[PDB]
Amino acid sequence: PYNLAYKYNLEYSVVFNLVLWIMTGLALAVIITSYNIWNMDPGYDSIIYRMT
Amino acid sequence: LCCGPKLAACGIVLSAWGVIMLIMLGIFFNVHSLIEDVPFTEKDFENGPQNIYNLYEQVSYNCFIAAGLYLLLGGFSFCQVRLN
Amino acid sequence: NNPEYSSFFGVMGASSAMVFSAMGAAYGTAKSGTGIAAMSVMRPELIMKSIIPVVMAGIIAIYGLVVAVLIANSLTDGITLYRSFLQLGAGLSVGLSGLAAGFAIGIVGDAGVRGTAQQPRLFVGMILILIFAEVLGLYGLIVALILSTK
Amino acid sequence: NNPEYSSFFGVMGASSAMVFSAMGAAYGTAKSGTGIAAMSVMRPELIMKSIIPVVMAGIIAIYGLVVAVLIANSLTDGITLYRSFLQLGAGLSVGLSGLAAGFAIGIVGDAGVRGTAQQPRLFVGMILILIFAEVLGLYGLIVALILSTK
Amino acid sequence: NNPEYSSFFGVMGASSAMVFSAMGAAYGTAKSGTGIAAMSVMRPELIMKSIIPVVMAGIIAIYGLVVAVLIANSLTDGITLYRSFLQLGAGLSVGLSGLAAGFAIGIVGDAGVRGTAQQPRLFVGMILILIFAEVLGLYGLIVALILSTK
Amino acid sequence: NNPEYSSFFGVMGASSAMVFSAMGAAYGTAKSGTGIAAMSVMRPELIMKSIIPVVMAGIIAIYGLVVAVLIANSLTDGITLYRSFLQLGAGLSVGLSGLAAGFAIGIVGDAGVRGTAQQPRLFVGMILILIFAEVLGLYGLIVALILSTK
Amino acid sequence: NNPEYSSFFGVMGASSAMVFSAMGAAYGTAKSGTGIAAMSVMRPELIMKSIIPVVMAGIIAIYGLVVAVLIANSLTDGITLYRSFLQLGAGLSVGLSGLAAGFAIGIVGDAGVRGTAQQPRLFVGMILILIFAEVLGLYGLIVALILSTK
Amino acid sequence: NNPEYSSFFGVMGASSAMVFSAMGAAYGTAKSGTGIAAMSVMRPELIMKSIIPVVMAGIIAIYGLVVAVLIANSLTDGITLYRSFLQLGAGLSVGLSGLAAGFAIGIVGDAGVRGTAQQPRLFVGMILILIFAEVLGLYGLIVALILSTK
Amino acid sequence: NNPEYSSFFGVMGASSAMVFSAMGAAYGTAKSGTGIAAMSVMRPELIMKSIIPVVMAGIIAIYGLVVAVLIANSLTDGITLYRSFLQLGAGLSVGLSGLAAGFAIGIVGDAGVRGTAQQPRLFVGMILILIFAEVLGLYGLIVALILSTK
Amino acid sequence: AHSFALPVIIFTTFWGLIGIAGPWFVPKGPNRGVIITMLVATAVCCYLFWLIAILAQLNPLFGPQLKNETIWYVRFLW
Amino acid sequence: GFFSPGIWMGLLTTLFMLFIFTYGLHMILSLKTMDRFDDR
Amino acid sequence: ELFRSEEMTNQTPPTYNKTNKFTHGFQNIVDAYGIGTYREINPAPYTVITFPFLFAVMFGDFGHGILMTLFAVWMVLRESRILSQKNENEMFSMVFSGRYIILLMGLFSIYTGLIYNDCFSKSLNIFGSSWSVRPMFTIGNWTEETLLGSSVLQLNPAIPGVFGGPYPFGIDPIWNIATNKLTFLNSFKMKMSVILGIIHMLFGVSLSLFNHIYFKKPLNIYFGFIPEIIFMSSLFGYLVILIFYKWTAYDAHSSRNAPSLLIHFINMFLFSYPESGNAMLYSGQKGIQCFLIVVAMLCVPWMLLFKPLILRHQYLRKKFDFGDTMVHQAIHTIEYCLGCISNTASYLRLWALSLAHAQLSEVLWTMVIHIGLHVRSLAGGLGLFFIFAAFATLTVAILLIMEGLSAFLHALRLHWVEFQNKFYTGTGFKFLPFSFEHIRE
Repeated sequence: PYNLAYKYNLEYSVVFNLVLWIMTGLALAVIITSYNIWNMDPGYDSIIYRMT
Repeated sequence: LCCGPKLAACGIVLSAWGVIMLIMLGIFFNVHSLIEDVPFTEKDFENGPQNIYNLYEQVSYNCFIAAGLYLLLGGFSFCQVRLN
Repeated sequence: NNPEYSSFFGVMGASSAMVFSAMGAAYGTAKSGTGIAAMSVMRPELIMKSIIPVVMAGIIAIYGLVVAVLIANSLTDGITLYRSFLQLGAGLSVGLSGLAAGFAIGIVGDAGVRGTAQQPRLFVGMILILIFAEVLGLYGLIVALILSTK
Repeated sequence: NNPEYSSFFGVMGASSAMVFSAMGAAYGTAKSGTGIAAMSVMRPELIMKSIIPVVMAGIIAIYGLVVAVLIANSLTDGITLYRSFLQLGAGLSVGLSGLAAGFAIGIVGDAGVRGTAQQPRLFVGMILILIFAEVLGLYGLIVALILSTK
Repeated sequence: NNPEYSSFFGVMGASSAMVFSAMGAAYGTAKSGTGIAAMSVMRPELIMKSIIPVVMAGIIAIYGLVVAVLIANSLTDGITLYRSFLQLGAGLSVGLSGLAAGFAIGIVGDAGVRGTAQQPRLFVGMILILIFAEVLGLYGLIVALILSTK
Repeated sequence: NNPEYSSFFGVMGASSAMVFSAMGAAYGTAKSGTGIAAMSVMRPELIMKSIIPVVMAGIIAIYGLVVAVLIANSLTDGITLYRSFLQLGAGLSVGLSGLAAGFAIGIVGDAGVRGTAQQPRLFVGMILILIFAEVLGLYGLIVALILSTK
Repeated sequence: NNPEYSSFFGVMGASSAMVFSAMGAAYGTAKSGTGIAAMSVMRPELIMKSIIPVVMAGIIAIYGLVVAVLIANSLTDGITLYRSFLQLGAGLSVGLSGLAAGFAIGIVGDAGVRGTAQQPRLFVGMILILIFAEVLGLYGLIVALILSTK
Repeated sequence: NNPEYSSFFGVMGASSAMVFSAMGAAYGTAKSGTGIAAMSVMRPELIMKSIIPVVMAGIIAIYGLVVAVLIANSLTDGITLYRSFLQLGAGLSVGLSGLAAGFAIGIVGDAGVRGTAQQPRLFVGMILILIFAEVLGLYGLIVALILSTK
Repeated sequence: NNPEYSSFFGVMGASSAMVFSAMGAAYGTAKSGTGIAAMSVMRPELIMKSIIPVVMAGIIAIYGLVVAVLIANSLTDGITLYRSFLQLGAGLSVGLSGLAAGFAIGIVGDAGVRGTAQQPRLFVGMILILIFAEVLGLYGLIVALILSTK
Repeated sequence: AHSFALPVIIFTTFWGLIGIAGPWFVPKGPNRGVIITMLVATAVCCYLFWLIAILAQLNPLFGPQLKNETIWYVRFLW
Repeated sequence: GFFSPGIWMGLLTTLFMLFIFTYGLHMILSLKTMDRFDDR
Repeated sequence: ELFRSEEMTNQTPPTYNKTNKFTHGFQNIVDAYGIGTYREINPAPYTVITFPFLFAVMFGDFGHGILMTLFAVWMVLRESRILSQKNENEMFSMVFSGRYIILLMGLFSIYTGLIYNDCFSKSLNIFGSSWSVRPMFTIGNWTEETLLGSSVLQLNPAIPGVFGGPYPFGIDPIWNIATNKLTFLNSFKMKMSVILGIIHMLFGVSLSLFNHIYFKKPLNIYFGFIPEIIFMSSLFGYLVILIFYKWTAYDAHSSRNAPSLLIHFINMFLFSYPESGNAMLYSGQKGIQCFLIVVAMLCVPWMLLFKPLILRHQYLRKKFDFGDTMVHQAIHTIEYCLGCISNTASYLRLWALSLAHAQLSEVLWTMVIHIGLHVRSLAGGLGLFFIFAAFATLTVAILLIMEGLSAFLHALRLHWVEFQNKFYTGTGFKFLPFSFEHIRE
């Protein structure tokens, strides 16, 4: 219809800026936390030397 | 052939289970000519309910054929265990 | 009158639940299986009991299925956005919580299975530890159920 | 009058409260479990005392569960955004604070349990240290509750 | 009537299902082959039985093949957009879930075959654990089938 | 007349203060607890003196609780934004400063506690040094209190 | 009527197909050559037969060559966009799937050839495993072909 | 007439001045305390003298406190931006400068304390080098203060 | 009607064809030369018949040169964009495919020459393997030739 | 068509007699205590589960969503 | 639009000070204590 | 009269439970968790039914119930030949030793599968399916809907005046062919899991009363049992009542703004009573919800600190580590209250696995055996043979083994964690008399 615009969010830059960096920081926090847990060091001692 | 009685014994169990399931399934298709409701109907479906009954009859026949093969399988596997 | 592509977020929810849950369960299984393979060489008689970490870990994938389906059951075109975010949050909640639980189960399973062969008295302690790790996956489900139905 | 997308913030809060606190408890439990296995093989008589770090870890996850539910039960479509922001902050406050508590609980549990194996007098000091980590988790809960009801 | 680019999401789905599942199967196969090659030195009699982990990987790849075809056959030019997103969700769900399964298959297969070489009684335990991982991949298929048909 | 979404920054402040302070106290606690477990295994008579590092870490956490609450009780819906930036500054100032203090407490605690057992005359020096770390945490609180009411 | 740039996605498909498939074959070739060189010192006999993993790698590259040509032949200026996206999907599907297959061929061939030098009975097992990886590559081709003509 | 957000840059200056200086002093203290703990075991008579590196680290923190407060007391609502960036510059100027000085104090102090125990004639040299480090932090303060009124 | 952003895509094709192919040939040359130098210590009589991996590397560079020239000769001002994307695809296709071949040439050359030194029977095998890598590079040229004239 | 009352009567009597009268007709052997425990526990567990299944289907809020071919098939089947 | 003069200027200054924080924290994290003490 | 250990003749005696060929296996899976306190209430007589029942709920599939039952029967029928032999494979020995446990699991799996009305994802229509009368559907303003139907579903309305009536036994078969099975039956399983879990938990608590009576600990019932059972009842039994209430209180006539039980449950705990937005289940509910939560909170002091206070009173009246006793009792209360919340949710395992099994079965059916059917006669018959064999193989490999194992373990885990921990406390020693048992060895 008449090549009308779809109303591309007034104040878009605000929602956009907020959501982008909020989800990026939170996503990274999860990635880093997951990394640290993924590679948890059990000590590789006590019984591990014998089981290996 | 012997093939090992452990594997012939498995065939007997599969064959017996199959014959039971295939006969019962074929009956269900023949009676409710249904819950499964998957006889591969035509897309060009006309106002002919009798066409659905005929499809199920075909499915039922196929079920008894498969059972026949399991009956033959059970026979062969049975003699293997007895000879082994 | 609803926003366009409002299902986009809800669809990611249903998928994210299954995807992260599979990641968690896969990690738990992989670590538990490694401990079992090393352990059972010395005491094969424990190979049956030692499976528990793996069996319990499977619950995470189940939780993913449960939520992923629960969300999928509520996906339509005319979604008011609000409900879509709720579905996305529920999907992530159970998925990432199941991921955390998967890590917990795997790490303790490896140590538990190896320790049990060294000391069978560890069995009771191993079970208790595994439970708490599983509870974490349960908590994920609880939030997803409350949120996805709000 | 309500800005669409507003619910996104609060919804991420409800999830974050559970997800981050779950990772904390997952670390705490997993790290303690390894230390427990080491102790128990050396001496199983303490197996029912070295479990405490794990119970504490679970309580942290509960802190997050409580907030996640409070936020989820506080979501609406006609959200005023202000409350949505408070919900996001509240969820993160308890989630990330519990996350820090989870690491604190795990590290000291492993060290304390392994030490206790050699020195039974270490038990009391271990508990006191564990108490500080549980308190660290609670502080997050307190702030999150203040914000979510503000 | 719908937005241009509406088909893009569905196309990514069909590709995602196949590619991620192949990645998982390839990983599982590579790790299994490595352990088997070494295992053959101790016990060549197990060369035939030890193939199973590799078959498990293969099935993961099929899961992906099935969904990728279903999406490709279902995707049209005049797509409803809503359905396009579901196809992407289904594609990612099965693909990434199969990918996780793939790692579990590889790690468990390698550790299992190596442990089996030392102790043949572990063979049955290896197979059981592998069954759980293959089922975890199937979990992905189930959700994908629900989404792609909704 | 007041800008929209103005509350966001102040809310992040309240949460940041608590989270970063908990991170600091958590690190300091974990590092001290490790040193305590390693130290007091040989000299349990010091177990009730080596706890202090941990208490000071807890003070870092309180600093954060005091500001996080002070900020939360200062928030409303119609915030002039100016006030929010002030709240964000106060939140970060105490939070990140406490975090730095946490590292100082942790590193000095571990080194001091183990050293103290080797040389009991070190105890007083350890406390004095840890006192500077608590002062570093307080400086952050001082600025945060100045900003939060500005 | 379609965007003048709509042809971009298709040609990226044709390129991606060839580039990723060649990368897979190149990796598999490099890994096999390394293992073969070491094996060849141990014993001449197997040099001839040990080439096979490299041939399989080559087939992966052909898989990609076939799709890249099919896309290039079908790609036009007045493209339907829909078809272009399909070509991008087909390109990525075969390319990335072949890439995954290339790693499987590489790792399995290397381990297989090195093992076979010690146990000639492994040769048959090695081929069977490599067969599954070639089949995984074919799967990528199948989907790409379906998408290319769809 | 005031560009909105004008207050945002200023308050970050106060934050940076305190946070970065605290980080520097915290590191400086941590290194000094570690060196003191290692040294003091063998030569406890040097404990009192060895504290100096820690005090200077503390002074670095004070410079930051001075600027952070000076900026905080200089904030208003109708900030003309020009003033805001001046305050941000002053904050960063003392922050990074104090941060760098804290590192120099920590690293040098650690070596100095250890060296002094081995050779007391180095004590004066330790102090001289460390004074320079503090003078660098002072520099940061001096310019940061000058800029605050320009 | 020609879009002014097209002469860039085109020329980047010609550049990519040369640059990536030179990178591949350079890598293959660097690795082959290193292996040759080490080989020459024991078997100097093989020096001349060990250059082949380097010649092959050069052929990869030519593959790129030829396409880069063909595109460069085809570049004009009034480009219909379609042609530009074909030039970009053709450039990347041959360049990146040659790059992949360069790694295969390099790794196989190094391992092959070092092996040949001890097992002269490896030489035919080294050549067969390296022939496959050159064929992989040619595949890139084939697609580029198809695209550049389409 | 069905009523709810009759199912309840028939299955409550069935499981009731088992859990109520069953223990009256038990051997005097060493397993008497075990047999009675099983009889009652079984009747309670089984009855409860069924009772839930039937009650959950009363006063339904919505019916099923059936496919068009399925709807047709049923029209001419039942 | 995606960005405003306000938002952007904020991000530009934020990154510079974020890099400073990253630098400081980096060296703080890469900070170890002693394995053992020298002597009695 | 509860089963307890046998009397022994001032040191801790061993725990002796007399078992036989049937009950021995059940006692062992109890002992695997721990040996009960001397004269503790033996959970095994209730495990015999409780555990297989919970399994059947998790494994409620008629067709697999048959397979599972037949396996157990085979083992028993060959008992004499398998037992009087060597069985070096511990996996076969293990399932053999549990053959009587499995037998029951099969028998209950059949019972539950029939109520679930799922036999390999197939329903069992007894010609009693009267959910709706399609002829009357068309009367209700549905004329030639099968024209648009070609592209749509159309949901069958409630309360059209011509539909209704419960299915005599189990879930009406009609839902097995619906596209929304996954909501109608999913809700049932969720609510059922809660109902069964909470009721079972209350039983576990009730048992603790008999034990506290046996050991003459008035304090453990005046400050323990009573506030503990009230606490759990007031929170979780209330929920159970409301679930049944809704099913019988509201019809489709009130489907719009029909109360949501989950939201009222949360609002209950929080004393959240909005003026509007949520309809109440019944008049006066607000007063009841508030009362019950207050009571639950008032239950805490009793179990929390009143016991150590009276012990301190009696101690000083007679004149005992008061501090440690207060801490121990506080821990009990904390774990009890938080456990009640977590334990109730734990029983979501029943739903979670039941759902998974049905979904794995459905996909195995749909993506395998469906392919065995074809419009071509001979090709269909021959293919169905080979396809079924694959279907049979996967059916066992995935469901009969693996999921059966998951259901076994999770049902057992519920037994150990939620049930036993309400009454089965403490430890004892295993009774190891001198006897000539090792005849076969």
